[PDB]
Amino acid sequence: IFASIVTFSIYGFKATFNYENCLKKVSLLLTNTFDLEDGFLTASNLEQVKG
Amino acid sequence: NMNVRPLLNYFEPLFTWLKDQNKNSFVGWSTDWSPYADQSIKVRISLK
Repeated sequence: IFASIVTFSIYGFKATFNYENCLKKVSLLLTNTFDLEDGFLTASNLEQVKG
Repeated sequence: NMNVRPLLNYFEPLFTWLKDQNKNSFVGWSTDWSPYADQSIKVRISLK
């Protein structure tokens, strides 16, 4: 159980990092395409801006 | 009111001549070409 705790902590960290990179790539692509102000397009308002 | 039909009636023969002469052409224009676009460089800055 202790080993599973230790391993899955780092596994969750890696998954979170990959998810953040996934968000960042899409955000950058949209910003470059539509010439939106940098930093204005955040993760929280992604769906509203998409619509 | 002011009418534009008289002018069209006056220039109708010239309109027909142009239409005959414009078969191998592209009527209209595109609002993106410029005499400096071929030698320009685009910059992109992201401060944040």
